[PDB]
Amino acid sequence: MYHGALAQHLDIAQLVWYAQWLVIWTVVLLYLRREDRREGYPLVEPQVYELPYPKTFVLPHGGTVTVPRRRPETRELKLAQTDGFEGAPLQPTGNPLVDAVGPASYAERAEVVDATVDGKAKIVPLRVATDFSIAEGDVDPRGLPVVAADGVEAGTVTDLWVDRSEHYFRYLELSVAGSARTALIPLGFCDVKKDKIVVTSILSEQFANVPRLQSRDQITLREEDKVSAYYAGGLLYATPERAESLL
Amino acid sequence: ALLSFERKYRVRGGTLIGGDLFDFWVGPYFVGFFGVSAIFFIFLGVSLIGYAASQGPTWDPFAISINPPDLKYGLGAAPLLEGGFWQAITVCALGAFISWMLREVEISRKLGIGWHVPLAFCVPIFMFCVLQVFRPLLLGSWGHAFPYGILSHLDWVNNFGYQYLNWHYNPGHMSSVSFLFVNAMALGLHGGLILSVANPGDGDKVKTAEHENQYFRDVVGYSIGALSIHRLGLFLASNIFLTGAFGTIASGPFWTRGWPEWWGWWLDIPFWS
Amino acid sequence: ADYQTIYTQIQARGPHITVSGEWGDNDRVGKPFYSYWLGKIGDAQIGPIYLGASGIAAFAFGSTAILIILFNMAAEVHFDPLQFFRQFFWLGLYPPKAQYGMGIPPLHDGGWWLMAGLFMTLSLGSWWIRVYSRARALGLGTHIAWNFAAAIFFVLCIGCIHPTLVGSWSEGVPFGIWPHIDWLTAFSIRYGNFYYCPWHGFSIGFAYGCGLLFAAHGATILAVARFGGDREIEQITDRGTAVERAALFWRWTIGFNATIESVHRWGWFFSLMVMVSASVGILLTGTFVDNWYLWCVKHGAAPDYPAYLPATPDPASLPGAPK
Amino acid sequence: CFEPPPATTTQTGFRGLSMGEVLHPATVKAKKERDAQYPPALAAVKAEGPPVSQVYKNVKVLGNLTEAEFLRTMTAITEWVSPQEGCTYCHDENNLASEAKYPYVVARRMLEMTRAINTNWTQHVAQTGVTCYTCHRGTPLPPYVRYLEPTLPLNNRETPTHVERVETRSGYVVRLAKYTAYSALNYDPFTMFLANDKRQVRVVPQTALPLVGVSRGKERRPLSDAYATFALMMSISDSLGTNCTFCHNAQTFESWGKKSTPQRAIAWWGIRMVRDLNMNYLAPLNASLPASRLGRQGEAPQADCRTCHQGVTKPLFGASRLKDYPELGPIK
Ligand code: BCB
Ligand code: BCB
Ligand code: BCB
Ligand SMILES: C/C=C1/c2cc3[nH]c4c(c3C)C(=O)[C@H](C(=O)OC)c4c3nc(cc4[nH]c(cc(n2)[C@@H]1C)c(C(C)=O)c4C)[C@@H](C)[C@@H]3CCC(=O)OC/C=C(/C)CCC[C@H](C)CCC[C@@H](C)CCCC(C)C
Ligand SMILES: C/C=C1/c2cc3[nH]c4c(c3C)C(=O)[C@H](C(=O)OC)c4c3nc(cc4[nH]c(cc(n2)[C@@H]1C)c(C(C)=O)c4C)[C@@H](C)[C@@H]3CCC(=O)OC/C=C(\C)CCC[C@H](C)CCC[C@@H](C)CCCC(C)C
Ligand code: HEC
Ligand code: HEC
Ligand code: HEC
Ligand code: HEC
Ligand SMILES: CC(C)=CCC/C(C)=C/C=C/C(C)=C/C=C/C(C)=C/C=C\C=C(C)\C=C\C=C(/C)CC/C=C(\C)CCCC(C)C
Ligand SMILES: CCCCCCCC/C=C\CCCCCCCC(=O)OC[C@H](O)CO
Ligand SMILES: COC1=C(OC)C(=O)C(CC=C(C)C)=C(C)C1=O
Ligand SMILES: COC1=C(OC)C(=O)C(CC=C(C)C)=C(C)C1=O
Ligand SMILES: CCCCCCCCCCCC[N+](C)(C)[O-]
Ligand SMILES: CCCCCCCCCCCC[N+](C)(C)[O-]
Ligand SMILES: [Fe+2]
Repeated sequence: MYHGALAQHLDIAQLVWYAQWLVIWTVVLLYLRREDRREGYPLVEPQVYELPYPKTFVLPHGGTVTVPRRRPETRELKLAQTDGFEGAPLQPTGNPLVDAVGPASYAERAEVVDATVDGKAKIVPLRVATDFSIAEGDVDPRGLPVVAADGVEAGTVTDLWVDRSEHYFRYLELSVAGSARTALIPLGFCDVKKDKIVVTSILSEQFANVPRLQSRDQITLREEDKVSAYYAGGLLYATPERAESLL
Repeated sequence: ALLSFERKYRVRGGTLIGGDLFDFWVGPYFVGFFGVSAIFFIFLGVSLIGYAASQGPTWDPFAISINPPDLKYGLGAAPLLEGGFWQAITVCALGAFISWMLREVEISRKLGIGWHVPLAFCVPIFMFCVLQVFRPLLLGSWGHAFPYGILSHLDWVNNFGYQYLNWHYNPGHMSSVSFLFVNAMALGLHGGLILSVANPGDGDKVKTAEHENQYFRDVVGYSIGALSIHRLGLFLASNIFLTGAFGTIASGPFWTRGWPEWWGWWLDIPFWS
Repeated sequence: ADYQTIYTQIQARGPHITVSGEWGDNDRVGKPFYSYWLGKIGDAQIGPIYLGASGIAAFAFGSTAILIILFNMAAEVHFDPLQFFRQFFWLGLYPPKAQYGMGIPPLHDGGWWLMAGLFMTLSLGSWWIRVYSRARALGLGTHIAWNFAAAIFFVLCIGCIHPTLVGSWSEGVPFGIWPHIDWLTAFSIRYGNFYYCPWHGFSIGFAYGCGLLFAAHGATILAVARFGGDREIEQITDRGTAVERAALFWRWTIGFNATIESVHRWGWFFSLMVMVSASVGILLTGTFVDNWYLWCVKHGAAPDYPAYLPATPDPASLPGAPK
Repeated sequence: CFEPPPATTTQTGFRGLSMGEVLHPATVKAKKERDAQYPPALAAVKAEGPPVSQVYKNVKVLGNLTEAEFLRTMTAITEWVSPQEGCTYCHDENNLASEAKYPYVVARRMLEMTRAINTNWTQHVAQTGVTCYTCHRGTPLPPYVRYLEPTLPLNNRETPTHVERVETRSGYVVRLAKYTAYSALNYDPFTMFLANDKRQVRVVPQTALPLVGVSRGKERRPLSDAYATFALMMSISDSLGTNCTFCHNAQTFESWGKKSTPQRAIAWWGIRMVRDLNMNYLAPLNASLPASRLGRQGEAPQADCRTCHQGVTKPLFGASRLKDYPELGPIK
């Protein structure tokens, strides 16, 4: 025998075997994993070489965005390093529902109203979208009470906000009992019964501090985030023992 | 070591067990109680594979095969080298999988999102249990389970099919295969559609939800919609194994003949026989 | 629970939207109608549908293929309609049983098969033009058409390219429910076990992968529906909390993450690579590899197992053994 | 559409290969009961007297036998083949040396054939062997025979439907299917592989790469060969009431050594035996049988694996009468 011999007569299939593996590790590591890093990179305290050149999108209604967006993150004073170890959870400085941190965090989305193909506002109440109805057979929730987590009635449903692009209800509007104000709630947080709307995510008094819209008959992308995030905050923060174990 | 948007989400809470004893991160990884137990069960399992491998012919990890016991051992315990390793490793495997599933629950709760991912992950854990636990119980021996080797496990699937002459005529299998095919197609169409709208090419403008619906109404006369395609995709993928499981369970305990002959219920109806 | 991830509690109705394309607006046909029960789990609107010439060409060509298959199947039961309904799954249209090479077979032994194949091919090509051209008409990328093209290339590989490379129409896939299934075992047997074809492995990795990815991705988006995660286009151009929560879920579980855009590239690539990997396997089969098991043995890749019943010598090889 | 547990399972390969049998006990029980009808051996007799070759007038096969022995053979043959009609099935009362009845001359050929099995095919039948009963099961027409075209029912003692009858052209696909374990495989493996020795069952190349000069155009066997071999294997499996893993590790159907069980080598000898029986003993009997016994091409009924096995891996679960009837062979 010979030093450096292997027991392999080369054939075409063996060649194509090595080439296939090469194509796979190339596409994954050098294309797919580069595309994966367009949002949230470069990484921060308290990577570089394998980042692609920022991407530019031409938006439908004029303008361009470049990703990643350079808008800074604003709820950084609202959390504090309990510990010197980077792995340690951060601690809220105030009321995290109101400060909008952890699961109550909104994203720094744009203060623009999402639009239909033809330039109208996409998400609007049925008092505005008078050509839209509820389908024959389903609950019209207008008039019905909203029962919160504590069993207390928190308000009455005044309207539904429809997505005009997708023909899909996305929010209920209720008048809050004991205020001169309206609140939106995402339908995903709503159990729609025949005689009531059940909301398990927050208590009755907590509807007081649902984020407020700048405008009555339209909503911005950042506002949609702010509203949706508030109720998700409730899952962990509506009572003290919701952020504790089931130990 | 943080994504640019990540810090505001790194709060205490959402654990099921241990309070904040395990409520922390190591690099990008959340720990929790189930992170600790996952690492336990993984460390046991890999140790046993190493111990078993060292007692066997070769160290080539493609030729390594830890096999279940002979049929004669039934549901009893077997000597380590004659399928005891296989039994220990199956327990560690289930330990790790169940830990991983419950860890995803703790992560879901911290972010205030639905539990949909860990629920979806229960489907493959179930199918593993059908192959390694439920079907062997019903036949009365651990020896009916599939072996832990990269190539050896294909030889088991192969012989198992041919124990029923032609596995392709298995009605649970026909259902399972149909879901695997339509799922791979659906993921291509969904992936392709999203890329087509965000990347029309040539510095042309990004398109809309209205363009998505119009595209499929034109091509097949119906568009299921943006939310619904995600619910459908979880449905088609999940049903690969939910329908598959009845085909596997039935083979031995509920049917001993070839699968083609099963269609006798249709072929041999008296009025057209 | 988010009941909205299960079904639409309250359905909206409104005027039917039409997005204009560069051409074809006049070839859309039918009045849209709404379906209450469809509306629970998807969009209620059925119709209208675009026709055009690629549409009609595809239906003409497809129908021709189906009629040729159905008529040869009816012939196999001597046109007894009750036996036709009974035996349907067992009936087929077969490629030639004898070896004519690349020779055009006679109609009774493979000629109809080759006719049916030609019309199915022209059907697929026409549909491909429909899928491509509708994308261009609406100012969309052609990602779907290139995925579809890989699927069509694969049908071409098992249908005529492999038969051509080895030089026999006899290797083609019969038309029929059970007959097309029977071919899978005949082909695996002839080529020494498809489990030992590495491209069979790749194909299955990606197919299983498509199941893992659509379960994960479908579940991820339902988990962030509360935050408008289904509105994936505007989450691409303007990152919302939906896809921040989604990214961090995966980063904290497995230690890395995609974007709401790049996960669709993963999905598209995995789907495409099912069909590409399969095609490469078929092109190599019979051309450059005759027995996949023995090819693995030749490269040291095939496992061996102890005897359980005695090793059994080939009787053909024993001294004084008959033919 | 189902069979209730428990199931009986065996192992025929290394642990974790999923090789072995899968049996419904009720079905095993019913076959055991059918096969228990095998008449007992008649009481043995001492070899007192001269050989019948010089007592009786027309003994060409059992001539070395003794009068008491020979009459014992004749009483066995009678209960095995024609118990209802008795000795007169083959015999003229007025002359026991007369060949006037068609069954007499066939019976002589059947004695030669049974002795040739038990003598020249020990590689298949070993020390179990066969009697007239193995095939005949107490009727002149054996219940499981083959013509040169598929027939239903498989058991000729059951009555055909209009559609099962060979003349109803619309039932062909179903006649083919029930011979191949309900597969849709479009081949008759009896006429292709078992009627004669023209075709090779092996189709899988024994090289990794395609050999030059057998691998392109008209020089290569068509894929239809692979299908036909598969249909034989479905037929052989159902004929023995077993599955592929009784004989093969599906890892490599084409390999012997550890990749085949001893039962596979025995099955190989079985294929050679059936071809011998058919070509040299059964096909040529069409010249000696009435037209009511022939198929539509004037062929005599012939044997497949099921003729003896009737859905069991060992015919009659290994019941032997070899030491009870040494005159049926083996013959030194
Ligand atoms: C000759 C043999 C045949 C055969 C025998 C067969 C059998 C015996 C069975 C199937 C089954 C199935 N077959 Mg199949 N088959 C299939 C398709 C399929 C699948 C859809 C289906 C389910 C697979 C499964 O159980 O995965 C199981 C996957 C599991 C359990 C994965 C669990 C993952 C785990 C939870 C996580 C593991 C984590 C890792 C260890 C982590 C490490 C990674 C990194 C991070 C370190 C196709 C498309 C074909 C074609 C094209 O012919 C085919 C032909 C055949 N099959 C042959 C005819 N087949 C199954 C079925 O449903 O039948 C009805 C089945 O039981
Ligand atoms: C019912 C039939 C089954 C089946 C039939 C089958 C077939 C027919 C084929 C495979 C193949 C494969 N199977 Mg297998 N299988 C596997 C794993 C595998 C991989 C080695 C490979 C590619 C799978 C893939 O990409 O999926 C999708 C997942 C992706 C893409 C994520 C990455 C997963 C990663 C590549 C898996 C690596 C696993 C590790 C090698 C094992 C863990 C090691 C530990 C010590 C850390 C696991 C971990 C399990 C478990 C735990 O149940 C399993 C069950 C089954 N397989 C059932 C028994 N499998 C293919 C192969 O090439 O094998 C040689 C193949 O052709
Ligand atoms: C004993 C038989 C075996 C076998 C034989 C086999 C063969 C012969 C081939 C495969 C192939 C493949 N096998 Mg496989 N196999 C597979 C899985 C797979 C697939 C992933 C892969 C690709 C096929 C595909 O996607 O077709 C589904 C997609 C198709 C067919 C594309 C169709 C698209 C088309 C445009 C649709 C158009 C339809 C029209 C609208 C209809 C009009 C028709 C009218 C006009 C008549 C699994 C998961 C298993 C398991 C678990 O055991 C397995 C076991 C077996 N396979 C056994 C080993 N397998 C293929 C492969 O990868 O080879 C390397 C292949 O060629
Ligand atoms: C991994 C990649 C996957 C993949 C990918 C993709 N797949 C795509 C696309 C992509 C990207 C598309 O863009 C395209 C599409 O548009 O999506 C909606 C498409 C398609 N994938 C289809 C089927 C499919 N994909 C399969 C597999 C995979 N796909 C793999 C898994 C399988 C399997 C598994 O077998 C199947 C069966 C069709 C629905 C469609 C083609 C229609 C066609 O080409 O039309 C042919 C057109 C016809 C009109 C003929 C049929 C209609 C007849 C006339 C009906 C009437 C008959 C009547 C006249 C007889 C009566 C007679 C008498 C009684 C009066
Ligand atoms: C129909 C539904 C589909 C589906 C669905 C989902 N899938 C998910 C999720 C959902 C929703 C997750 O959320 C989760 C995940 O995080 O995503 C990134 C996951 C995951 N799917 C993986 C593998 C996978 N999914 C498969 C199939 C489907 N997925 C089906 C198709 C298949 C095959 C074979 O098809 C494979 C191989 C892992 C990557 C990951 C678990 C990691 C783990 O559990 O870590 C914990 C365990 C370890 C890190 C190692 C444990 C080592 C043990 C102790 C020792 C070895 C054990 C032994 C069994 C090895 C023998 C191997 C031998 C056969 C060769
Ligand atoms: C057909 C299945 C037979 C039945 C039933 C019986 N006999 Fe028979 N017999 C048969 C053959 C083929 C032969 C010739 C055997 C040979 O070696 O060539 C015989 C022979 C006899 C004889 C000898 C007569 C002579 O040649 O002079 C006798 C006496 C005889 N058989 C008797 C006999 C009796 C009593 C039977 C019922 C118990 C009987 N036979 C049945 C074929 C067949
Ligand atoms: C299977 C391998 C057989 C064994 C062992 C024996 N016989 Fe047979 N026999 C067999 C076939 C396939 C046929 C043809 C069909 C037919 O019924 O003709 C026969 C035929 C006969 C006949 C003619 C019966 C008739 O047509 O009426 C006789 C008389 C006969 N066989 C007798 C016989 C005896 C005595 C045997 C033991 C020595 C014997 N056969 C064995 C198949 C098989
Ligand atoms: C024993 C009772 C068997 C059973 C059950 C099955 N097979 Fe078989 N097979 C057997 C033999 C003796 C032979 C060789 C025949 C010869 O004359 O050489 C075969 C052959 C095959 C082949 C071809 C192998 C080759 O070298 O080309 C294949 C592909 C095959 N067998 C497959 C197969 C399958 C799928 C079975 C269950 C349906 C099956 N066989 C059963 C013996 C026995
Ligand atoms: C009657 C003349 C037979 C025909 C025709 C076939 N077989 Fe047979 N087979 C026969 C006997 C008497 C025996 C028993 C020998 C014994 O070991 O007891 C067998 C045995 C087998 C076996 C072995 C079974 C085992 O070891 O458990 C196999 C696998 C087998 N036979 C297969 C087989 C096939 C495939 C046949 C058609 C080609 C076939 N046999 C015909 C009697 C007869
Ligand atoms: C040289 C000349 C002249 C021409 C070249 C010829 C040429 C290019 C030929 C190509 C032939 C090809 C590509 C053949 C491919 C054949 C294949 C892949 C067949 C596969 C499957 C067939 C199946 C499932 C057939 C089913 C048949 C029926 C169900 C009967 C009809 C009814 C239907 C099709 C409706 C079923 C619904 C189902 C499609 C979802
Ligand atoms: C016998 C031959 C067949 C062999 C079987 C085929 C296996 C499936 C094929 C490809 C899967 C590709 C997997 C892609 C998984 C992603 C890994 C990754 O992304 O790496 C993380 C890293 O941290 C980033 O920086
Ligand atoms: C946003 O994603 C998608 C849709 O919504 C507009 C679809 O309608 C469809 C089409 C669905 C059918 C049943 C034609 C797909 C594939 C899709 O990915
Ligand atoms: C479940 O089994 C069924 C069949 O065979 C197994 C059919 O042939 C048919 C007939 C199919 C056609 C297209 C005529 C039907 C409907 C069926 O349900
Ligand atoms: C094939 C029919 C189409 C129906 C698909 C959608 C069904 C949804 C209802 C049950 C599953 C709900 N889910 C996916 C959230 O678990
Ligand atoms: C692969 C061969 C394709 C078949 C050719 C017949 C299809 C006709 C297509 C008409 C062209 C449509 N249009 C107007 C967009 O150009
Ligand atoms: Fe998506």
